[PDB]
Amino acid sequence: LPAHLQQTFSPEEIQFIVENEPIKIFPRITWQLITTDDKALNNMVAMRSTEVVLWIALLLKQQSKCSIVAPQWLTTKELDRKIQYEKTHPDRFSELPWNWLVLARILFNKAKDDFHDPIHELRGKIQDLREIRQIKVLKGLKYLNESHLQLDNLSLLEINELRPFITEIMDKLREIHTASL
Amino acid sequence: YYDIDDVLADGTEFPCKFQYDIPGLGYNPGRPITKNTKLSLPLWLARILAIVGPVPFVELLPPDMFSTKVMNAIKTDPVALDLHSINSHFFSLAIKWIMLFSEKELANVVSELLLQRAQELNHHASSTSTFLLKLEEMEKEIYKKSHESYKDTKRWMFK
Amino acid sequence: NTEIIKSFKNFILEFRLDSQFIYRDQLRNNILVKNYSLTVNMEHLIGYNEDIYKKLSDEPSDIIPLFETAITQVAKRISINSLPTFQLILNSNANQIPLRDLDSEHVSKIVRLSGIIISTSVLSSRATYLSIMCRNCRHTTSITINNFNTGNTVSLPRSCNCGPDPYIIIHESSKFIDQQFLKLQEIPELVPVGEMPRNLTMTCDRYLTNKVIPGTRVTIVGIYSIYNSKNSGVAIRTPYIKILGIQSDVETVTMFTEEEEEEFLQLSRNPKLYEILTNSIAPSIFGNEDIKKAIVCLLMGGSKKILPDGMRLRGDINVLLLGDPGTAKSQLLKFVEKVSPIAVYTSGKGSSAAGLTASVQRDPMTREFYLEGGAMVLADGGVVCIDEFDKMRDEDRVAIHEAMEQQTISIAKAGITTVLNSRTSVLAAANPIYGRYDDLKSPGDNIDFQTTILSRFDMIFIVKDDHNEERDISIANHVINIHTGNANAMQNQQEENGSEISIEKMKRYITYCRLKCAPRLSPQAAEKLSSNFVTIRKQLLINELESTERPITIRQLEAIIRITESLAKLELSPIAQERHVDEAIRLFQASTMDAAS
Amino acid sequence: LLRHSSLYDSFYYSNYVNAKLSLWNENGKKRLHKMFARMGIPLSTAQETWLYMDHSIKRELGIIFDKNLDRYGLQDIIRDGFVRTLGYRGSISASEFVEALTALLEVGNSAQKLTNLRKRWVSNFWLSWDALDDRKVELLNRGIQLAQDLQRAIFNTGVAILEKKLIKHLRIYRLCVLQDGPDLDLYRNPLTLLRLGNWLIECCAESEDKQLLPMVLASIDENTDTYLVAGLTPRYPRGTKKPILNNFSMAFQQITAETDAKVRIDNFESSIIEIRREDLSPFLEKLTLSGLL
Amino acid sequence: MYGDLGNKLVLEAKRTKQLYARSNQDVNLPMYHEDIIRNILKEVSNLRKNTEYLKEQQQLGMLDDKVAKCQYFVTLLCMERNKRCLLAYQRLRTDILDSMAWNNNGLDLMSSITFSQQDTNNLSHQEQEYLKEYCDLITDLKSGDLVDIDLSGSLVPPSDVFIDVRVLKDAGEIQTEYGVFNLIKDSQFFVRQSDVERLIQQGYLQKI
Amino acid sequence: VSPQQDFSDLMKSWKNERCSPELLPYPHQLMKRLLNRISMQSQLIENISMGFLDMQNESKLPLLCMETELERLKFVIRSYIRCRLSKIDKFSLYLRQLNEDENSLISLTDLLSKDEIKYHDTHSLIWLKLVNDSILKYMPEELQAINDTEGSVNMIDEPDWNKFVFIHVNGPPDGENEFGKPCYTVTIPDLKEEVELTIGSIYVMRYEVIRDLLRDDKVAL
Ligand SMILES: Nc1ncnc2c1ncn2[C@@H]1O[C@H](COP(=O)(O)OP(=O)(O)OP(=O)(O)O)[C@@H](O)[C@H]1O
Repeated sequence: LPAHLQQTFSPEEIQFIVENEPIKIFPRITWQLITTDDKALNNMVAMRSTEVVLWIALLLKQQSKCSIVAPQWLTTKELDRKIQYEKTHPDRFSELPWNWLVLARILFNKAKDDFHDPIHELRGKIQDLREIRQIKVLKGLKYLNESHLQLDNLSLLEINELRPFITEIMDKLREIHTASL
Repeated sequence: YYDIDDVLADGTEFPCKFQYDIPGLGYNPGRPITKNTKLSLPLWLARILAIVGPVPFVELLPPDMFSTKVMNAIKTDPVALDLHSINSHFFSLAIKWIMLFSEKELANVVSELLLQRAQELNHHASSTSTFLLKLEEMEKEIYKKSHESYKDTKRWMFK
Repeated sequence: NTEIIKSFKNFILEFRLDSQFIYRDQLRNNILVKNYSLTVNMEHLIGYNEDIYKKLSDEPSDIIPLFETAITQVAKRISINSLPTFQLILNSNANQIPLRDLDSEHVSKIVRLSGIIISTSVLSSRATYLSIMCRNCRHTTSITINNFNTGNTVSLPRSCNCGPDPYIIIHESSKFIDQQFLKLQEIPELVPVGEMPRNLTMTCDRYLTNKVIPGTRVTIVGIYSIYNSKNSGVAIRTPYIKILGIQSDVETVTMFTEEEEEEFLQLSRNPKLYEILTNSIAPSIFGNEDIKKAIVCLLMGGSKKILPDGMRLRGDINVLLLGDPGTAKSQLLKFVEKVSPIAVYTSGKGSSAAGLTASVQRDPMTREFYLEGGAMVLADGGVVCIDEFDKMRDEDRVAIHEAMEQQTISIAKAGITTVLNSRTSVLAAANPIYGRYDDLKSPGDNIDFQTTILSRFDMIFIVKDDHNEERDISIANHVINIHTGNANAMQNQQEENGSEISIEKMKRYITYCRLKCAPRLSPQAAEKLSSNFVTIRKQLLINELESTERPITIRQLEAIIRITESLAKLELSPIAQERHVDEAIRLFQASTMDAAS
Repeated sequence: LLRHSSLYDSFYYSNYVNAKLSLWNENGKKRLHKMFARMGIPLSTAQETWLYMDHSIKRELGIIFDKNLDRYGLQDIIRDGFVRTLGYRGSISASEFVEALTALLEVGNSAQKLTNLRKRWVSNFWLSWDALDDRKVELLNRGIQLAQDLQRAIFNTGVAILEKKLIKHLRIYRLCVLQDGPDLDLYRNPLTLLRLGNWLIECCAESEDKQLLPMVLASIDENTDTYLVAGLTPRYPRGTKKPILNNFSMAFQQITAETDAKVRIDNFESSIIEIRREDLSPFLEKLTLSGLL
Repeated sequence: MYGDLGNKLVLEAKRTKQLYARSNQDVNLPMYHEDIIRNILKEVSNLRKNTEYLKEQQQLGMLDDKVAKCQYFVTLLCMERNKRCLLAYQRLRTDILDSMAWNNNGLDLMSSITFSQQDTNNLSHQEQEYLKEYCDLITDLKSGDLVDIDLSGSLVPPSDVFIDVRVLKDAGEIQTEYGVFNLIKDSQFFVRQSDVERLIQQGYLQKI
Repeated sequence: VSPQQDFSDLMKSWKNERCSPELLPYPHQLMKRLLNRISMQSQLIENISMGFLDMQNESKLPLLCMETELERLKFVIRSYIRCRLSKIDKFSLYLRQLNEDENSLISLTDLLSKDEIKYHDTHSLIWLKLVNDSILKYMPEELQAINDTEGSVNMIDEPDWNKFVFIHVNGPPDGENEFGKPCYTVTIPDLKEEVELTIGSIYVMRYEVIRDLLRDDKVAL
């Protein structure tokens, strides 16, 4: 019986559904994992990719006997092609990794000393995308028709933030359209 | 719904009058009220007393200052307007009006209003003499729970 | 320069402390709500480079415009035309040389001051974007005038046979900025030998104007540039201050944060406010419990009813003291001046009582009259303080009768006759006919003739001079504690930090709790005061059979209903109670029998 | 505390450096106004003339402090030093940084009152250990502003007791009993007292070719005459050839064994003990004869 | 004009929500308005005796007039307009103490409902049979699940295993289970996450 | 029936509830397949830690990952059964009216488990014993049963049945039943044109235009 945050999600558990998706690591060390969703191995060979779930790997970096590899789109030489397909298209945003904003925040707290130059370069190439997305959403909701919108590439964070007002601000106008007759 | 907000919004008024003569007076002697007499009516009885007859007892006298004097004022510029000093609740009073009367004319004119008024309240939500806050009076439930959404979402996103 | 500019668009979009990224995250947050302004906070700027500061702090005007253009371009970028130019607000805290550096090195250098603004002026207009036409060939240009050396930065040129000055100022495509010419006065405590103070002049911009009312301490940062007006001997000029940021103290129009009332709501839940303020108001006053309760209800006030007909009820109180010298009737009054939001201290002589309300004069431009001064036009909401209600024999009585009980003056002089509003609250402390023998004779002769001034006031204390040989030694113990040793600076930091309230928190506090809750007394409590009053007039008329005359009338009875409304503003309850109202008459019944003695 | 504060303020504890030379109150404001007064110091951009404009002015100090080599011989100023930065937010060195930690350990808040006093210092200790990471910033400056007034506060009675002339050279040590001046309450905690002696060992840091013995002070604030008395160490004027440690703790075992009428060693450091008022006067009488150096 | 005091009742009912739900999670429920609800109980008392006079004359006097018919409606319609308010204030009263039936639904000294709102322990102790009922009806629901899943809080998701925790305002020896932690004054802890949830909601360990 | 498959379905069948206007059938069958599992793996790590106690008259990894995992899965069902209680409380007068007279739906085992209908009938009883003796002493003889006859119809239902919810379309691509041009989607409003979904585009809709397509989990929330 919370009665506090019931219609929506707090931002302390939208990260909880994305931490249970796997990425690739660089192992170091040599049964050990009977977690019922485990994929335990034997003596593990280094210099080899393996799709491991993220939350144990964050715990594995606390004891510091492994190293993460960045995903394939995490360089500044790669997001530059994203910022031109949108500047020519005020229609929508094209190509998104769908969980990007909650991914980088975990990947900067305690995952800063891993990749070659994330600091002073990547956060410039992120916060621009945090607003160019939301500049587009301000043009979007002014175009509100009846019971029909078109969102294509929206993050889990922004969909948790447009949510708690856009429901009842059109539900309240659903009365005067329907109950007129 | 145990109606925590709207029965007080149904505690408001209407000026209206009669078609017959009844000795039921609680408003003071001379118990038969003479007909065609203007009487202030609360919402709860008068919503159904204009229903029970064929020809009902009461006469619906429209408070047409809610129908001509402000309908052009809300047509002009919905960025700063009295939604408030004329109705402490504009909304459900507009709802329960349009059920009994069913006029499709002003059914359009608030459908333009609410998206335009909310067009402030989204993009105004990023972070005084006797009555004069009242421009921001009938918006309190509307946006304040959305204000706590943007507040805490920064606080996880930062340290 | 362009190179310099390249060194600011590349700096105010990636400056940050550790992962907060702040200056993009407020510029966006200031383009949604229309303000178009920055707060650079120059001491926080220094993290780039001391050189780029030093190209600023040694040379002016050029730096402000280059910075403004860079910010406008970044603002333009954070969008995709209706785009205005911005304005800057700088602030630092080095130290305030008060009014002493005048010409030596502080010409066109950044400076920080402190003063009290006294005199506002009406608004005006200067232009910032123009469109200019020629007579001969219908040429069309556009010239922007941003920053200043006042006018005559650059003039209209001659280029487009062709006659000179061929150009005109149309009014169809233009923008405008407003100036102020408000006048700064020195804070009157820090130039002490024997001299009168001086004054300067200052102008400003629209998005930081109308932020001051006269009667406040302000701190102010700006430039010391020089204009020259030809309406005195050597070719001289005049000084003035172009100002940048009034990052002053509070206003002393109710917008503020939420944590300011969080502790206030956490304090008001504790029901110990009324007994703790009597200690915590005046930390250097030996007791005086009955008077101390009256000052906190004077500062808060009641309400104002504009009930559905023409008339109204004067919802406020006005206390009055009188008593022997040496019994704190005077030194208490400087104490209420700092704690008030607005307070005026004209406490002497009445000061030519016609000049207390309003004054006119011949004005040098256009040889005209209008209305300029007054001691009551500036004191609305707050409280005035005066003294010596005996030896103002000329016209003090005729100047406060209309000023009180309706607060609606109108000047009948040579120009206007307008009923300007007033919501004032008066306070005074006088002397009887040398104190002692007045209280050892027939108990009249306090004000020598008139009772009509006494019936306009309601609450009257009368102190006296006993000879209690026990508590006085504690008073003689009390004064040597404060006067030297200064242990009350260390005692009222080791009893205050969990229990008492400091002197500056109340100035934060009273302006919030007045301007929010509109209270009303309890409707079933009306049986109490009506049953109370009918014996008080009987207690009155039991005395007049003794050949005794004078003063009690009905105006004090509608003052007690404001007194019980006062503590309801303190507790911020919208309804009153009976534990509420019985303590209020407990204060007044200790000043009902004063008419008997 | 220079890069935090105002090169002005040296105005107080440059007379400490002249207490490190010869003087504290008499002639200093007559003396100091040439060397540390290259201007009557301008307060126009002064917050960045000890931050930024000192690029030219403290480099002039870089060429003053070799022509102030001879000017008074005052060479307890040149030191190699060490510094840290942050990337932004201004530099902070490690000399002033230990000064903030000592002062912040102080403030930041029969015989039954001691429990509510013994539990205070442990609690305000805890709001300093957390101050070593960037997870807190905005209370590190609180110790900075509480640094440069408590030193003004501790001086405000040190100049009083020095002109009281109540330092009595008996035979070997010098006895000073601060009975009651003003502002007595800041001496319950012992960490201010060693600093007070650290200023008081330097007023007697003139030549003093004979009698190089430190002092013993005395103060009281509360009931039953607690009297947290303490001793100091003598100091060399940087010329240890003879590493003098202490002579008092040897004698402290004696008087805690002989009289045995309200003497205590309950406080932790052996250099600080407690004593009763009617026993502190015969305390020294067993000390003036027992020569244990 | 007739049900006027109910509008006054529901207006001060609104302030009970805005005090609690806007500020924080501590309830501090104001008061039950027995003085106020006795007035509407007084007015409904006269109103029910008003109709039984006209319930008596309807066979003897006007003989059930259509004019007299709607006279029963105005006496009817005032009842539910009153009956709407006098339970709406009753529900919003009792639907906020369920917080206390959930945040402190049994962690330590559960049956101690004391040192809490004793001045309004004529309000709530007179409704404690409901409170006790909820209490007992939540105890078996802690055991009606055939496997023991905790229901006493822990609503925030976990983050990791190791959390720096301080302590103050507490003394004595607690935590007889899961290893005794020897809780003494102003002591740092640096422990596993899963043992502190029954003390943070207790409010003995202070800061994360 | 792999345990990874037996968990990802649970997470999908938890998030969908958390913005639902009305109740869904409580899938008790899959819960009992894992109600044994949460007891077993606690018992597995119960004794296997004790063997590590008796080896000390090395490894710290394989204990820590087991301990945090199953309680994290225990956290999900901790919220999942409280929101049932947070929904069944208000809806009580409606669902008994669905359960009093015989109709198309019964409060079945796959609708509600044992303890909450033990909760519901008891709590609705003690609710009725608060309004009765403390308030409804002066209740006249037309206001006995708390349910709406006419006038103000709010003692009946939660007819919020066109509240809008964001939808994610996750149709399994097997063509199979292909109708549309990009993929097989359908819609039908009550009044408007039948413009519809395509593959995975996020939309907003009312509830009974989508209540049919959620019995078959081809489209998520
Ligand atoms: N009740 C009191 N408690 C503490 N101090 C008092 C009190 N009454 C007077 N004093 C002290 O008297 C000192 C000087 O007062 P001052 O000379 O202004 O008195 P005064 O104006 O003659 O008295 P009065 O206002 O009655 O004429 C002040 O420093 C004040 O502390």
